[PDB]
Amino acid sequence: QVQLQQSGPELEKPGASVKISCKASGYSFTGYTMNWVKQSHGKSLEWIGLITPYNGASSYNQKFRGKATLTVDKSSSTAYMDLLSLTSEDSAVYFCARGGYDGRGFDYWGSGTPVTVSSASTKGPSVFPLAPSSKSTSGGTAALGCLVKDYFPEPVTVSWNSGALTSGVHTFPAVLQSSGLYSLSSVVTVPSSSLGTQTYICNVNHKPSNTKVDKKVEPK
Amino acid sequence: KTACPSGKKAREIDESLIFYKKWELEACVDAALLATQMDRVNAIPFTYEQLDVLKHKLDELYPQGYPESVIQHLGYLFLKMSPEDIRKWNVTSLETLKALLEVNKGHEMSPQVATLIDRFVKGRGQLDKDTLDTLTAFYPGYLCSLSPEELSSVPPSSIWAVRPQDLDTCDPRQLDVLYPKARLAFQNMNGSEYFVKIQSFLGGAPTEDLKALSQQNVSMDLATFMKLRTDAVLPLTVAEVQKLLGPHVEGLKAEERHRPVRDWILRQRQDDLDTLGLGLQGGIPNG
Amino acid sequence: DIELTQSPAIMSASPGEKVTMTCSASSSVSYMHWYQQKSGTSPKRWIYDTSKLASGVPGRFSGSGSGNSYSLTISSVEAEDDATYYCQQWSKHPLTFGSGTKVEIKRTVAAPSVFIFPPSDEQLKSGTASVVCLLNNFYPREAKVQWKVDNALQSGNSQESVTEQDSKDSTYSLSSTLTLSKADYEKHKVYACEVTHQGLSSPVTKSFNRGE
Ligand SMILES: *[C@@H]1O[C@H](CO)[C@@H](O[C@@H]2O[C@H](CO)[C@@H](O)[C@H](O)[C@H]2NC(C)=O)[C@H](O)[C@H]1NC(C)=O
Repeated sequence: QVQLQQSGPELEKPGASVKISCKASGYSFTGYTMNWVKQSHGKSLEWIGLITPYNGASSYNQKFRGKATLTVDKSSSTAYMDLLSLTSEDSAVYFCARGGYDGRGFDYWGSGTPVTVSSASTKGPSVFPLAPSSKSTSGGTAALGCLVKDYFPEPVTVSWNSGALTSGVHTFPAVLQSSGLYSLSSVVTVPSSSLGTQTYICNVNHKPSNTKVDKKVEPK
Repeated sequence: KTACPSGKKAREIDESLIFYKKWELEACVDAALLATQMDRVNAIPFTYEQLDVLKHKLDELYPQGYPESVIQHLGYLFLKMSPEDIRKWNVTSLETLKALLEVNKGHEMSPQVATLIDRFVKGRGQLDKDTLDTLTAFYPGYLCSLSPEELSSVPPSSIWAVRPQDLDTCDPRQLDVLYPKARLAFQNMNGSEYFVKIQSFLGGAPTEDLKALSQQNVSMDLATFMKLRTDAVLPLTVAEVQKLLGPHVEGLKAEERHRPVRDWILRQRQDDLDTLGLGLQGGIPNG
Repeated sequence: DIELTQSPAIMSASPGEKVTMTCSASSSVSYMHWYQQKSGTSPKRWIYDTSKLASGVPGRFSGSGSGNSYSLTISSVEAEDDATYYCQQWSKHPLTFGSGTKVEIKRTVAAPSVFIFPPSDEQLKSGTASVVCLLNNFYPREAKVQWKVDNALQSGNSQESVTEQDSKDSTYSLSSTLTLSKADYEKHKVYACEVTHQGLSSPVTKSFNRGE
């Protein structure tokens, strides 16, 4: 299959630079164009530039000249974008995407690399249990959850029961506190009749700080 | 849709044309403009498909073959070229050749490159010293990749491009074709110079030149002696081998069961092989 | 640069309705592309070359237009089509995207399921306290949470977060977290969240006594 595997989340201090990657798989990327797109949270999409690997040629949106440099390693079928003189406005999600055959748009997109530009140090989260009680019960349905508090930077990956539990789950957007740290919540509604037998574990992952936690939530 | 959309006719070959579809390029870009500004295409991110349209237009323009003005800037279009088209080319500048050989550098010689080399040498009338330097630089085993018949058409003047390692792949036939040419190229030199130049070719030398070198205090490296023709070292005397190897006569016993040395020993008398004082053995018993 | 303006910026369509969104360009564009993006996901190619549907796109989607005006039409909107649609012009360098048209699904009113979670013992051991108030599966999106400690109306110590439209129910969920120090949290007794919503005849309240 066609797959564009992007690098992981990134944190860098202002004035620095970063280099994010895009491994292409399933096709000979030497003939196609590799485009890069920027999306700031809550904003629209913005084209950065494109590169052809056979000659490494590059064409840039004049806005992003001197800010993004596109390179390619044909050996590993990989494309690289180097972001330079990082500011706060450069904080966003960067996609790679393949161009169509005859200019038919971007037909295969990457997954998105988050890039955060801040002078704040990375900090791992604290995972606390939101236990089910009578005040969490309302008609044979209970609500259990996890609180991922005090972490930086984004993103954080929350799952339940190693992915087997998905129905009734709500992982809310993270909110930034006055301390400069994020905190998010993840809840799930379940039958009250199962709380005595069914084990509920939330699996949290913060890659920027190499933090993987599995927290069992228990009643009372 | 033969017509070019309004306001889309290309007055210049720039990057703005990468978002033109194939038909838009065919309809909106004149071939002569492309021919004049070919030098810019290799820096633009054109897809293989758009470059195919461009090459089609270049063909439209030049049905008798491209001029070297366009061939120097072909860049990665030289790969979409057919040998038939290249056989109609007139490439003269060594820099054009260097630019086209750099497109597929590293990989094995493609048919396009073989045809380009053939046309280049047939245009120059010979394989020059500079041309051979270029070819060996890009393809190291080029010299020894030629048959003893092709290798015979090399002028002696170009032997100054053949470095020693460029013969470490040549078979005795090729070495025998080359030794006369190097003998002519390095002829008119004096003494140690002649040897410093012809040492790497002596693997195709006859017995007469070997005796002539023996009679001129050459001090031949024994490792060079091991590369000589077996059939050419047999007719030599112990005195001749001695004068040739000079102080390197010591290493003879170390190489006593090897290609030329053992075959020479077996054809000599022990009474004369013992004249060296090295302990050689295997000589024709006295009597 | 061609500036692409999308309209409407936000669309609310009941399932079964035919809807149409438009992309207006500052200059003529030879072709246009339409991508669908659902929150927390990479954009997906929906329509290319103005009107061709990409592999896997339902037939109820269509794209058309020319010159300065292009459009994307959904014949029968279905709950699985809530998302933001972006247009992209493939005419003049540089490439440019539209501001997007976000499509929400209309549905019957649904009152929230309210729950309250006191601070865990682990967090209190850490030195802070976080009281969570969960509003589960409701519609419309507008709801008002209000914290009250010993009947004292609170302000400035709470933070809210709303989810996106569920794929199954077309409902939203909200969570309000009230954070305090262990000292401030231990100074009081009653902690309640009062919820006001269109689907509630009068404010609901879920509360707890610290300790009990
Ligand atoms: C390469 O050179 C040959 C010979 O000069 C060109 O063919 C000649 O073309 C001229 C007219 O341009 C004729 O008058 C000659 O009779 C031709 N000679 C031969 C042997 O064909 C050929 O066109 C050149 N190829 C290019 C420029 O691509």
